[PDB]
Amino acid sequence: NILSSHLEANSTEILDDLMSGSWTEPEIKKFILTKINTVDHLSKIFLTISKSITQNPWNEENLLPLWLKWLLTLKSGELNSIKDKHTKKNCKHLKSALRSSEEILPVLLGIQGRLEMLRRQAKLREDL
Amino acid sequence: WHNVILSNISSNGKLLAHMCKDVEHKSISVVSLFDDSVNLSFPLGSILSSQTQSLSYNTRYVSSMAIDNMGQQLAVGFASGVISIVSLADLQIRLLKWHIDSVLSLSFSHDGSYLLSGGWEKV
Amino acid sequence: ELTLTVLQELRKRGKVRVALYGRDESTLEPLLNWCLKGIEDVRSASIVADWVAVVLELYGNTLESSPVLQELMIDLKTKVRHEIHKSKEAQRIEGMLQLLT
Amino acid sequence: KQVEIAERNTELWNLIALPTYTMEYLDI
Amino acid sequence: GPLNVWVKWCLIIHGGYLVSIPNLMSTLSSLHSTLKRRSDLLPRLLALDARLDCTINKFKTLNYEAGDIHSSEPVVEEDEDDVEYNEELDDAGL
Amino acid sequence: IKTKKRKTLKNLRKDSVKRGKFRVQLLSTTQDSKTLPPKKESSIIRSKDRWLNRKALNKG
Amino acid sequence: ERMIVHRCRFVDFTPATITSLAFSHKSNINKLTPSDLRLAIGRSNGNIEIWNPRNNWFQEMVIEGGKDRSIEGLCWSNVNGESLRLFSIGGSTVVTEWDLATGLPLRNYDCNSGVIWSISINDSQDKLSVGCDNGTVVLIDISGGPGVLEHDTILMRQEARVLTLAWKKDDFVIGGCSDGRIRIWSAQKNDENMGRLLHTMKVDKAKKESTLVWSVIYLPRTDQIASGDSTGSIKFWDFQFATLNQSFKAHDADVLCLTTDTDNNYVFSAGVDRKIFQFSQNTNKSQKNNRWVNSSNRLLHGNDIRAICAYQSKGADFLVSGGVEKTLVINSLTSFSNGNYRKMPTVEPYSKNVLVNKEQRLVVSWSESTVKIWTMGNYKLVCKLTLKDDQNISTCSLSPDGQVLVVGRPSTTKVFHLQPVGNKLKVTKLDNDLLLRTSTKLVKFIDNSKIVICSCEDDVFIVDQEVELLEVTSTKSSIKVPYINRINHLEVDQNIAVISRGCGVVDILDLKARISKPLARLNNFITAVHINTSRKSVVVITADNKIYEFNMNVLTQWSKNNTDNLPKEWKTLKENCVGIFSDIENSSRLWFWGATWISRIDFDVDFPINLTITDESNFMNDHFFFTDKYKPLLFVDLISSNELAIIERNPQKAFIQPKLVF
RNA sequence: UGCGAAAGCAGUUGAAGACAAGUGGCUUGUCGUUCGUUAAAAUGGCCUCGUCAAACGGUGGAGAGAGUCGCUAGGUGAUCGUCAGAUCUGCCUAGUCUCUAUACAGCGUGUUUAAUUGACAUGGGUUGAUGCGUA
Repeated sequence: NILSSHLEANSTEILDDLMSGSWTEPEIKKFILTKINTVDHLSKIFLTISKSITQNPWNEENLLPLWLKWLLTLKSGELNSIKDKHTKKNCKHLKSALRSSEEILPVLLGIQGRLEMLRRQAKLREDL
Repeated sequence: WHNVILSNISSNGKLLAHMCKDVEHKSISVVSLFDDSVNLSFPLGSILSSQTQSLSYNTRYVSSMAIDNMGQQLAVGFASGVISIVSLADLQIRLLKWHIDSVLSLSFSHDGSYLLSGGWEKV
Repeated sequence: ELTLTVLQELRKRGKVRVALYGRDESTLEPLLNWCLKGIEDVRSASIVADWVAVVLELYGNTLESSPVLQELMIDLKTKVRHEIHKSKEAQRIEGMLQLLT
Repeated sequence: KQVEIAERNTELWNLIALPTYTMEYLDI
Repeated sequence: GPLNVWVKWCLIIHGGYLVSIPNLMSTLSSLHSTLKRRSDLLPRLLALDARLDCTINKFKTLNYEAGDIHSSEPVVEEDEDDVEYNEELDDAGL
Repeated sequence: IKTKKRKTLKNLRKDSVKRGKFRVQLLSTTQDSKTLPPKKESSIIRSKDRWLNRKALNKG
Repeated sequence: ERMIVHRCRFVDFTPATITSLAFSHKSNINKLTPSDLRLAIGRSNGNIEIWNPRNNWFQEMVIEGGKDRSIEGLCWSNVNGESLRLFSIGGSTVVTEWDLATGLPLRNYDCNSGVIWSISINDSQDKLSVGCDNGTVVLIDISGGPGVLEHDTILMRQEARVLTLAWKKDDFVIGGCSDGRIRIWSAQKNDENMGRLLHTMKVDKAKKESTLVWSVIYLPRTDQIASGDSTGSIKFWDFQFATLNQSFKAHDADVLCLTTDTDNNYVFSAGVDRKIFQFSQNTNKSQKNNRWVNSSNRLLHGNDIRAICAYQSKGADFLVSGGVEKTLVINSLTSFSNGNYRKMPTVEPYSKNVLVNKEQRLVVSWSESTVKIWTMGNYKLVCKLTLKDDQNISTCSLSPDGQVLVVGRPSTTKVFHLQPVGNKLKVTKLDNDLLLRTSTKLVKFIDNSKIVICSCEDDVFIVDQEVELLEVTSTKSSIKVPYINRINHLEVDQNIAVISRGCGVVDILDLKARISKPLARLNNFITAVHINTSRKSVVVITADNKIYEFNMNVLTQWSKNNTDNLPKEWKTLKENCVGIFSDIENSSRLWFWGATWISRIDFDVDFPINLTITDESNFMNDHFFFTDKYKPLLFVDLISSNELAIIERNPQKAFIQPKLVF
């Protein structure tokens, strides 16, 4: 349906950001896997999603990161072999954009502990 | 000797072997120096096996050689790990395979019936 | 500690992959069935992590064929899920008494 | 929600035979 | 699992006594060391469950592409009535 | 019939039954004795291959 | 349509382990290879193949044995001027001498003591040692003529079983036993110490198990005995003084078989640890000091080596070895470590075990004493015949329309009516005592009822009666190798047959008049024969891998330019084409196959121009398509105008000699 | 390769000549060749010199093991059953309860803060693996 519209648009020649938008429109998990299973080659979906997740490594939408993790689950026998000239610095800047969350997961878990302590002692001292 | 790759002298200092690089490949020549008792030479493709020509360059690179006090036998230690005792009167070889990395040093005893070898294992 | 020290000696010394090369379904099940128990402890879990990572790196096709280590990988997944909930909540207690300095 | 997005992109960063009978074709 | 419910309640309720104590870390060192060694390896098992779960759902979706096929694939047989018509001495007999 | 087919097969195939104090052996045929060499002694063939597959040489 | 290909792996026809290799003639380096040299391979299921090492090892004849039959040792005997004679022990109390013509035993001499463990032949080949389980060494007088064997003398007894024998000369007999010792008896008649054991030697025993001396040879250039035992050690013993010169600790497990060359400059040895060791004494200092060196060592076999032998002549110097893995391996004698080697295919089907019929899309296949039939669809096993009144099987044929099967061995044959009852068949014997009494090699079905039968005693019947068959000139190779003038092949369809005997004689026969009209016209052994009804032609292919065709009522112009315009694949071919047929959609294209390839030659086209027995020794006298992607090949055929049937093989504990780990 | 922090941040990967193979050239690949640039594999693995037994002194332990269907918290199954719920006195896990040579592991006791003694002719020969069943 709309997954087929996004498939045809992303397969023809153009409209890759609008293609990921149309993929984010219906946005099924099963159809998300099916759109990776159907196509035989990509027009540097890894490159455009690399620049999107590089420019927003902190977005509340799970759509493009879900698409990236299923692309890397199902097609990484070929993403390491499609291209290795711009794709090398692509994966380099993607990894360096994403390593900071591994750097700051402990402070966020610490602040989560802080806030749970504060809210639970405030629920405790509730003035009878 | 107008091109030398590798050289060794026997324990008594009575003869010396060396390599040549004279064309398709290198060559091996032994010569007694304190007398013209013996001086022979041969291309080392007649030393090398037929398997080594379709294998890596370590199988035909030679990193050690030694001669005994009679000049009857000669030890060619290769960078692949093997040793080969050639018998200089008839150029028949015998392979000794223990070194799993390159052979770095060879020596004979005085009677020529024991061969000391040492390599990248510290054994 | 003896299983841990021979795992660590094979890790430091040579190759996890050499120790794991000629295996199949019936000869990997001891390793993974111990890795279930070793993933709980703090002292073993780094070694258990890299040994499980190497064995799924070089036995990803036996994963497809044999179903009777798929379930072992699933049990290992729920084990690492429990352990990662524990290692997250320990960081939360660490922060909540860092607040009290 | 910050820990949830940090967890998922940490996951993203840490995420970066013969049968018995066939039937095939050959040249005439 | 069960006992750290006790340790979070001791900090919440007695939040004044052990902030007025002069050496918190020196007095409950064993808690600090236990939680540091519990939470120090969290990136490692993050990488472990990422790499594990990736292969797990990889074979799960590849086997869910054909999960109905192995329910009636086994059509195996045995030494059927051809063995009875085969036993030529038992064919001279019966 | 499933639990005695090998019984009736062997009891119809085999010969040399007992008759009181006696035993009535069949003589064989020149057909088999001149078409084939006699069978191997399974005792000595098992001895030789069991030796070559003894436990002390770790086969695999 | 394009060619749709049924790559079948259903037939699990598996041969058995090579247990004994022997060469017919001894070595004689400085004379030409004789035209009568045959290698003999006794397997462990009881069949004896006989191969000829001319032009990459074709297989002349096969002598099958039946249920629970094996063969442990075999020796040749050729007194100069008389026929070859082949004796063999099984696991029993008899020696079995075979006549090479029929492929049957012509003598079962029961040796008069116990179960035979080893056999050896005297030098000058008038006596035969059999070494038995009760410690006896029995001498059998061989020189009475081919067939007649007498008992001569039981040598002085002992306790333990003698597992290997050798002779020094006509004089002494050496024997390695299962108590770790090596006895030396004197078989020199008319001496005072005839038959009594002169010496006993004891090898270095294993610490934690019993030691068995498995292989003993005599080395005539020096005066030693070489001996391999079950510790892996190989010892060389001075014969006079009966004592050890030097011991090598070579193998890791038992040394089952060891052999030597002509001038005893090398001793090769092999066993269950699956390496072949070479011990050399070629240096002048080695020969003047009597000092073998452990020269080299090769790993070529997969599981074991149970038999090793060596041949060395002016245009042939190879050692042949085989073991638990069923394949043969050829190496060079004087160039063992340096030179190359050839691992033969595990089966080269010179005698087939599979054929198909195009109606019902069905295929029959017979292993030892059972046949099986399945149909294409997938595929379904419709019937099988595990006839156990039988003991040994041989060749088989089905009627066109798939009605009656006929199975046939050299003792009898039997014909079975078949009726497809749906998802099964019904099979019934139809009695004919002429068939039940006749010996059959080949049955090939003139009609739906008429078959032609080639008997093992060179008779050609036509049943359901007698073809006149002219005689062949008996030359020296025909009297030496006594099966050369025997009918190998016959091919027939529609009342016109052609037979083929391996002297280079291929004779047509009209089934009406039953007269020969010979077209012998050949130079060596004939690998296969197929009749082309288009062109009115016979198509022979010989062991040299040349395709000749001739007409009927000499070779055509297509043969005359094809033979020397033949492709480079055929000119560098290693496995002989064992089967030819013609295409089904076109009556003129022909489609043939060896054991590792499939080719097809075109009837009219011609293409443009621009470790063997290799000497000047004679033979036994005195669009083009090529593929090999179905190389472990057993049988191919056709079904209809677009599909093909390619039935092949597919695969045991072994001594682990591990590859280097990284 | 450079700067760095253990993270990372910038840079890449030319030329000549000779030789080998394949089909004088052409292609490919090498180099115990030169100039410039900051720039996986030859079946091929580690010595003897004395073991065994029993202690003792420090050091670690996930304790090595066995029960109680005894408590606390759970996860879950077979068959029937509309559910309700039945029988399996359902199973498994963790903690608790009870007991043992701390059963477990490691280093040391030649002098050390500490802590050891004793057996044995440390050989040769014949069987010993085809002699064996408690499964």
